[PDB]
Parts: sequence; C-alpha cells; structure tokens
Amino acid sequence: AGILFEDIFDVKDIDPEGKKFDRVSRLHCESESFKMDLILDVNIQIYPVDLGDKFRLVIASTLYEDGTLDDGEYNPTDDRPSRADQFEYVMYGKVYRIEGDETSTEAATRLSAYVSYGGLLMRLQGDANNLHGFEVDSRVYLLMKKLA
Amino acid sequence: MIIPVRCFTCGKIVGNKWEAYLGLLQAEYTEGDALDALGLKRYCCRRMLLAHVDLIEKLLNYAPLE
Amino acid sequence: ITMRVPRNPTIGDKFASRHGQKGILSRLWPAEDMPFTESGMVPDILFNPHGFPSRMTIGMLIESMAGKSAALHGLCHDATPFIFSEENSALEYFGEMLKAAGYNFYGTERLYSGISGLELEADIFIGVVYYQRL
Amino acid sequence: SMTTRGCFFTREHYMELVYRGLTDKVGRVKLLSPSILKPFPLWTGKQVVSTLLINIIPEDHIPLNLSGKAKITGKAWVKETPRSVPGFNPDSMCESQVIIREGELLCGVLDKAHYGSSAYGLVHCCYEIYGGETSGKVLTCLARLFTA
Amino acid sequence: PLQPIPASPPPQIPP
Amino acid sequence: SYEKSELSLDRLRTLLQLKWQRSLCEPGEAVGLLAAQSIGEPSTQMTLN
Amino acid sequence: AWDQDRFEKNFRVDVVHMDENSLEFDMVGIDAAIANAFRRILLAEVPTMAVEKVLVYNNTS
Amino acid sequence: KTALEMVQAAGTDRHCVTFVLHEEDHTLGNSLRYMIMKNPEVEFCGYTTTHPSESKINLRIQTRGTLPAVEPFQRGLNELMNVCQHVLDKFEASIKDYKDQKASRNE
Amino acid sequence: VKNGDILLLNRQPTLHRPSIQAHRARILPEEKVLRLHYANCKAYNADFD
Amino acid sequence: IAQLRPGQEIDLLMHCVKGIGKDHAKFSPVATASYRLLPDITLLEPVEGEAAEELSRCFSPGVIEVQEVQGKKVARVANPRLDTFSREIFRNEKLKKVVRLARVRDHYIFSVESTGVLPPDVLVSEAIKVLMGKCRRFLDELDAVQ
Repeated sequence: AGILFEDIFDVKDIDPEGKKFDRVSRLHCESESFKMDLILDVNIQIYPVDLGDKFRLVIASTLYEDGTLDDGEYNPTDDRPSRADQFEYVMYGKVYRIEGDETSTEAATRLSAYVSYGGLLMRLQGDANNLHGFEVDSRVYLLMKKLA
Repeated sequence: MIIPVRCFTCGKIVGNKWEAYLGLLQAEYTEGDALDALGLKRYCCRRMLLAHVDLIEKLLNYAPLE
Repeated sequence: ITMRVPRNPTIGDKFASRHGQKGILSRLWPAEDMPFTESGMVPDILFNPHGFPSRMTIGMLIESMAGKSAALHGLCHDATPFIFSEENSALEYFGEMLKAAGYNFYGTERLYSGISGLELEADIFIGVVYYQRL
Repeated sequence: SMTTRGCFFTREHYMELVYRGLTDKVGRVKLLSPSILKPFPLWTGKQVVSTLLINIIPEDHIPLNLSGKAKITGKAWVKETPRSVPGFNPDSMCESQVIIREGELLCGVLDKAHYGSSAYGLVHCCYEIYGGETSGKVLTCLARLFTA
Repeated sequence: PLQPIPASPPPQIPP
Repeated sequence: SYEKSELSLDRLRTLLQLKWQRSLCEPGEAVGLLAAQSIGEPSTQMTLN
Repeated sequence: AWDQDRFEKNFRVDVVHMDENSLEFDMVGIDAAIANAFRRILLAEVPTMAVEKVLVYNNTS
Repeated sequence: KTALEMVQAAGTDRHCVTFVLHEEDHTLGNSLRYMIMKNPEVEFCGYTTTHPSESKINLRIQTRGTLPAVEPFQRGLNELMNVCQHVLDKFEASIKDYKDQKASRNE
Repeated sequence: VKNGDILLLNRQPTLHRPSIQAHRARILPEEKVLRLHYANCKAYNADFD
Repeated sequence: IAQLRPGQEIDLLMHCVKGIGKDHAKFSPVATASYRLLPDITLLEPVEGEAAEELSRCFSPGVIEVQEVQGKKVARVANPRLDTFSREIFRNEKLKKVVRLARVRDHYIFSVESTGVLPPDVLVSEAIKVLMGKCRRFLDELDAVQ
C-alpha cells in the first residue's frame, strides 16, 4: 500500500475570480480533519461538480494494492484489481516545486504542494511531515470520489 | 462573351437557362423570382446569371455580313 | 500577320481585389480536398486572414458581405462613398439583410474540413469578392 | 491556440498529430502516457508538443529546464474583482510563465517570445547547447504540427 | 431665403 | 532555500570558465570585414527619420 | 474493440426523397472517416465518358 | 510495377515497420487507418502523404508483442471489406424497397 | 543535384553576413516561382514584391 | 454552343474516350455530394410566454411549432432536421441559455445530384464497388508478394 496522503473534502467556494475558460474550473476547497487547503482544477464538462459537494481524496504513488513500483507505460487492455475501481476520477501527475521552507527551519509548519496534471494546476498546503515522500520529479496519481 | 457551360464553383449545367431566363423576363418577374423558378438554390450558381453580360449580340454588328 | 497566343493563369501569376490587396497564385489544390459548407458548396479561392490587421482593409469585409447579400436577394447594391453616416453604419444595416435572408448576422457560417471529415469549431467567414486579373 | 490550459484530444487524434508533424525518417518512435485517465484516456496539447522534443532531442543527451517568461501578461484575460481573500496571489501558480522541467511543459502558453527570434527563447537556447541541426529540426517540426 | 435638399441615407431595409 | 540542487561551488566555477574559453572567436575570421558590415548595416538602417 | 455483429445491429439507411437526378438518404451509424471516403470517391472516382479531341475543318465564326 | 512495398526499419524488425502504398489519397490512408486502430495489439498507427505532386502515402504501424505488423495490416483490410459488403447489401435492399413502394403509392 | 545537396543565394545590394544563407535542396514540379521562409525576411532585407 | 451570321460555317469531328474524375474536371458525374450532421435542438428550459414570436424568428422556417394547449402558445420542435444553424439565438442576451444547439454524433445525411450520365442510385453503388475493388487489389498484392 502506497497512500502518500489521504483525506475527505468538501468545497467552500468554486471560482472566486470569474469564469474565464471553457473546460476547467479553479477550485478552492478545504479539509476538515487536518487544516490543509486544496486549490485544484477539475474538468467540469466530463465531471460536473457543484459547491456543496463532498468527496474523499487520496494521492498514491502507484495504483496497485501489491504496492510494487513497476510502471513502464499505461497499457490500455490490462485489468487487475487496482485502486481506481472504487473511485470516479483519475489524473496522472507530477510535483515540481515545494515552497514554504526557506532556511534551516526551527518550525516548518506551513509547507505547500505544487502539482500540475499535464496542464491542470493543483495547490495543496499543510504540515511538513505528512506531506512527505514528495521529492522533485515525483509522479503521483491523484484520485477522487464524490462522497455524500 | 457567350454563356459558359458549367457553373464555376460547383459544376451544375447552367449553359441552357439563358433562353428561358429571358423568357421569364418577358413575363415580368423580379429577378429573384426568375432565378427561383429556374431552379437554382445555392447562390454560387445564381451569381452566374444575375450578373452575366452578353458580348456577342453587341459584337456581331461588325460582322463581315454578305 | 497577327498571331494569337493562349495564356492561362499559371502558378506564380497575379490577382488583385478592388482595394490594393494584391495577391499571387500560390498553388493548386484539388477540389476533393477543400472544405465544403453546410449546403455543399466549395470555395474556389482561399484567403489568408493575417492581412487586415496592418492593412486597414475594411472595404474587403464590407463589400464581401455585400456580394453575398446581393447574390442572395437578387438586386445590385450601391457603393458610393459618404452615404452611410456614423448614425446608421454600413455593417449594421448591411447585415440586417443577411439576417432577414437566413444566414448568420456577422456574415460567417460553419464549415467542414476536407481531409478529416470533422466539423470545425470556429466558424468561417465567406463572401463574394470581385477579382481583376493582372 | 494549442498550448493553453485545455484542448482535449482523444487517442487516435493524438497519434495522428504526432505522426503528421514528425518528418518520417525516424525509426522507432517513443510515446507518452494519458494525462487524465478516468473515462477515456484523454491527453493535453502540452503532452503532445513534449513528444516532439522527446523524440527530436537525440538519444544521447537529456531534455532541459527553463523558467523564463512569456509575452502575454498575467492580466490578459482578467475579470473585475476577487472574493477578498489573502494568501493566494495572482502572481504565482499562473499561466504567464513557461516552466518546462525535463522536457515536459507544465504550465503556461508558448507566446511570441520563445519560438520567436529573441533572446531567451526556446529555439534560442536549444541551439546554444545542442548544436545547430537539432535546433533547425525543432523549428521545422514544430511548425508542421502548428499547421496540421 | 435659403433652399433645402432632401436627404437620401436610409435605404430599403430587408424584404 | 530548499536546496535539492546536487552541485558544488566549484563545478559552477569550472563551468563558467569553460563557457568563457569556448566563447572566444577562433583565429581564421577576418574581423575587418566584420566591422565593415556592422557599421554598414546602420549605414543602411539610417533611414528612419 | 471491433466486432461485426455489434455494428451490424445498428446500421440503417433511411431514404427521404428520390426523383430523377436527386437523392437523399440517412446513413445513421457509420464513423466519419468512412462517410468522407464515400463523398471523395463520388466526386473523384466514378468513371465517365467525355470529349477530348476535336478536329477542325474550316472554322469561320 | 509495384503497388505495395515496405522498407524494414533499422531500429528493430517486424513490430514497427513502415509501408509505402502507391497511387493514393486521403481516402484509403484515412479509412484503413481508422480500421486498424480498433485492433488492440497495436501501439502506433499513423499515416502521411510524402509528396503533393505525387500520389503515394506512408503508413506507420507499431505493435506491443513480437508478432510482425503484417497480421494487423491484413486483418484490417479484411474488416473494412466485409463492412463495405454489408453496407452495399443494405443499400440496394433499401433502394428497391422504396422504389417498389413509390410505385405502389401512385397506382 | 539530389536531396542531400545545398544551394547559395544573394541579394543586390550585398549587405551583411546573413545576406548569403544556405538552404537544403528539394524538388517540386509545379513551381514557376521560388519559395522561402517568411520570418527569415530579416536575413535578406527581403520584400518579395 | 455558338452564334453565326450568314456566310459562316463550322465542321467538327469529335473523338470520345473514357476516364476518371481526378484526371480532369469534365468527369464529375455529380453536381454536388455532401453531408451535414443532424442538428438536435434541446430546450434546456421550457420556453413560454411571448418568446414564441422571436424564437419562431430565431430559427429556420418551420422548426418551432407554436402550440396552444390552453390557447396560450408554447414552443416545441416540429423538425430538428430542417435547420442550417442560423445561430441567430445568441444576439439576444436572454435567450442564450434557455436553449441548446449542438449536433447528434453520427447521423450523416448524404445528398447526390447527378448530371444525367446515370441516375444517382447506380452512382452510389458504383462508388462502393470501386472502394471494395481497390481494397481487394491491395490485399491480393500483399498475398502474392509472400
């Protein structure tokens, strides 16, 4: 098992800067359990989403529940029990920049995660240990499922 | 000069409507109706008659007639 | 003796509109390829849009919309300067025509590719532009 | 037109463009992986144009970084006024700055600067560190994709 | 006294 | 800074120095004609006025 | 993937009008890159006969 | 008098090779391709038109396993032709249907 | 000449070093007129008229 | 063909041959051959009140049938096939979202217009024949090379 982070989520306000595209919305959402903060882009065309919606979030380093890191290239025919089959929303990813900690820090509390999925941006912030494993050049697979 | 055979843009046969055009002229239609009754729908065939100007009925006068 | 020679427009010869927009004959392109409109007709001269910013050529736009409006309704439209004031501009009155005729107000209309077969998202602007040879 | 925050191609289209703009002399062609993966394996244009680099920058070396700027300001598509909230800034996590990291564009358009002939451009820097022939090949292939 | 002229501009609007 | 950055404060020096030594113009090129053109172009580009 | 019968369950060709020199028929259930092939083959491939050599005796018009 | 000819890739053999038809257009090279695509064993399949003033195309086919591409190629040809056969059958059937109907309408 | 070949071009009057740039060769039957890149106009002070 | 005046004459002797439609342009057996995808007009709201006037003028000649269940006209589509996408709905700031214009995915509509060499039916049949024959050629070639 490789859950690099997991959390439940509901949204507070969808787009606070006008609607200035066609296929994307710029989400502003917050966690309840831990005081994290998610800014994320989500294709509303092929995944409609509203304000009051709730959804559980996870961020894996592999979708296999055998936890092996064997990935060459997504082969479309294959099928075997993967972590996706319970969700509703997949996205490949890449983390490229972690900001919040400048110097030799005596209390690294606020650290942010900057991820963009091939063009859709994502900003998550939080502590400085929960959000670890996150090196540079660090592929992750966002997953998500709307929860009641 | 004389009316061309096939339309420019598409390809219809237009090298015959001229005579019936003058015909439906004498019956006094406003040309919009004439090119309708002659059965031309896409405009790229209509500007082949609504704007042709004949140069053999004005050029034969210099005939070396006998 | 007085010979006669035939000359046909080959690749490299010239054309010209009625507003200085001098073009040139680039290349020939079989009719099986060119787009086709909604109603099955097939443009016969293609025109790069990059010109008109930095040409101030608005004659071509207004009078091409004019050519379409005319050939549709049946009558010939006047084009003398100084008639259309800023009050009742050219474009507005002159697209009211295409409106009550049945096409899109701004003189555009959809169009399909000719190699894919797929519709194109961004609509296209078509009209009827007088063309002098040189 | 292509490289802006959304233009979704499904598979066959993707492979089509990538072959059209690739001056067949190549041999064995590489590939990429779907950016989004949920319903249908979609793509994004940045993913596309990245392929042209990954196949056009010879097998010897590795692709390269950059974090410069792009001609269109951040405020080209702005709207009236934000929901008054500090913390987030319209300054970072924006689409005004190409951030290519290892040959896979991640945010931002390609504006006049880079493929244009100015200092600090894409075809500009390619030539300095790879040689000439590869910069020229980049230019021609990128133009072909841009026409098709 | 002065003499006026008619004003042409607004033409036939569509049929 | 966050400083992943595998590189030492001397590779940098050697690198910049090699870029310098690379950036010098090889013997072979006749610099006079070079200057002749380089003033010749603004000699032609004088025409803004 | 591809499967004959799944398709052949769907295909139908409804005609809405034919007279002399006219035709209009719905091809519901085929994929673009075949319909385009039909249209191309029409406008370019159905052979025909035509005139290609004229010999002149005494043109005085 | 070649009308089909393949040049064997240097990188590998018989899972990536590239074909050169002759005398063609965007008709075949855009129907045949779409047909091959449905096959799931193939990795890459794309086409181009080498030259405007000539009429020959270029077909590129790449496959996961080690079986050559001749197999997907040939099965694609076959798929397409059986398709067209069925289509023609339905066509003429419907033609004569509406013709005899139209006659029956006005008698 | 073949596709592996290359040709040379010049403009009156001769201005600078990019005034003579070399370009690869390729055949094209239906041409009465020469062809060149557009943005490369600044290599020859080109007018194309 | 011509026009004469007394004293002038012509004498031809033609020569007919066979060919295809791409070797030249005097071979197209049809005027036109096209296809548009059936347009599908879905009211994302029930339109009502007096909209009927402008809607009926927002579209092609007969599309929206003003229907009076209670003498009060309401709108519903008579035929979504009879339209050319005027797209003249958007100019009214209000009726830009109370409707929806789009295409059904694959509902092509050919239309053939023959010159007269053959009636259009034999045309369609012959087109399909030549496609199939081309493919047979390629396949048998691939066979006889191995």
